[PDB]
Amino acid sequence: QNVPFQTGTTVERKDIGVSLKVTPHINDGAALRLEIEQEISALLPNAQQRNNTDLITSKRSIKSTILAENGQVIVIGGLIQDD
Amino acid sequence: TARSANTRVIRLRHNDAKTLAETLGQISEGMKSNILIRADESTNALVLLADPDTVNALEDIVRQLDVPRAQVLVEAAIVEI
Amino acid sequence: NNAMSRAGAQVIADARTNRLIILGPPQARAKLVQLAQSLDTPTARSANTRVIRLRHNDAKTLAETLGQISEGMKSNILIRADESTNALVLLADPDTVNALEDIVRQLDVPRAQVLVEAAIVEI
Amino acid sequence: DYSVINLRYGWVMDAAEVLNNAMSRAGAQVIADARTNRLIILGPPQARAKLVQLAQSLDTP
Amino acid sequence: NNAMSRAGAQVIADARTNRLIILGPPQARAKLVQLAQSLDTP
Repeated sequence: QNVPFQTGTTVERKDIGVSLKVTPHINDGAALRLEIEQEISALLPNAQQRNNTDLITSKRSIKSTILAENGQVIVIGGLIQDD
Repeated sequence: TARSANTRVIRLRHNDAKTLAETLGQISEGMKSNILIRADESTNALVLLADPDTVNALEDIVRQLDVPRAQVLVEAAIVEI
Repeated sequence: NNAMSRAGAQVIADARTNRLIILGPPQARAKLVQLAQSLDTPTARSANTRVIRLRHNDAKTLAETLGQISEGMKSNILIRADESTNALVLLADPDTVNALEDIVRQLDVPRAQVLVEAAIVEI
Repeated sequence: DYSVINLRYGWVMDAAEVLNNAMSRAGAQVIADARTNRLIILGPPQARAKLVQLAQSLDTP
Repeated sequence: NNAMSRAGAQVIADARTNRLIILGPPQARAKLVQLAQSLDTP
C-alpha cells in the first residue's frame, strides 16, 4: 500500500510493503558487487495510541553493501531475539 | 588528390555518442595533421575525420568500448520465525 | 632547402596537391626521391595507444590521480577516462605504458568483507 | 657522405642538439624527422658508425 | 667546460641518457672518469 502521514495537517504520501532496491557492479567474471537496500514494512491495526497510523514503515530494513559470488546463496543479515 | 574523402561515420552500440565523443576529443590531441570527432545523439552516431591510420586507431578504440553489458537476477529472501 | 650547403639548386612546395618542384642535380633528385619513398612510409607516433578495463575502481577517480602523477613520466602523455564502461584510455610510449600498467595492476584489487556480530546481554 | 637511419626508441628531437655539436665549432650536417623518427646525416663515415652505435645504445630504456 | 682554463677540449652532455661525450686529452679523461666514479656516489 501507499499511505498518507502527517507532517503537521500538511500530510504526505509514503510507501508501505515489501521492497527491494539493488544496484550491482559487475566484473567480467566472478565476484559481483551489490548495494542492497531491502526492506519489509507493515501496518498495524492492533496497538493504536491517541495519535495517527502507527505505520511499521521498517520492520526489517537492511541497507548494506556486499560482494557476492554468482551462484552462492549467502546470508546478509539476521536477528535472534530471545526473552 | 588527398585531404578529400578521408571521412568516416560510425554507428554506436550500448553507448551514447556525445558521452564517448568528449573522451575521444580529449584523447585525440595525441593523435595529431587534423583530427575531428563530432557526435549525433539522434541516430547515436559518430562522425570521424582523420587520416586512415588515425581512423584505424579510433576504430580500435570504438570496437573495445561498445560491448553488451551484463545482467543480474537478484533473489533476496527473508525468513522470520 | 638545407640539402645543399651554405644555394644553387632550388625546391618548391605544393601543400594543396602535395607536389614537389626541384631544380638541381640529378643525383639529389634520385636520392631524395628514394628518401621520399622511404619518407612516405608510416612510422612512430602511430598505434601507440592502449585501452584498460578497470576492476573495483572508478575510471575518473583513478584518472585524476594518474593525470597528476603523469607529469613526471613526460614526449607526450594522455590518460582520459570513461565512466560508462569504466575504462581508461592511455596514450603513451611503451615504457610509459608498462609503467602505468604497473600502477593499474597494483590499484585494482578485490577489497575485503567483514561480518560483524554485535551482541547485547541484559539481566 | 649522405645517409639516413631509423631509431627504435631514440628521439631525433633530443639527438639534434647532440649531433649538431658533435662536430666542433661546422662541416657535417644532421637532419631530423620527428614524425617518422628518421635521421639524415651528411658527413664522415666514422661519425656515422659510432653514432649509429650510440643510437643502438640510445634507443635502450 | 671550465676544466680547461680560459678552450681546446670540449664536452657534450646527454641529460636523457646521461651520457658524456668529451673531446680532449687522455689524462683529463682518466682523472674525470675517476671523479665521475667518485661523483656518482651518494
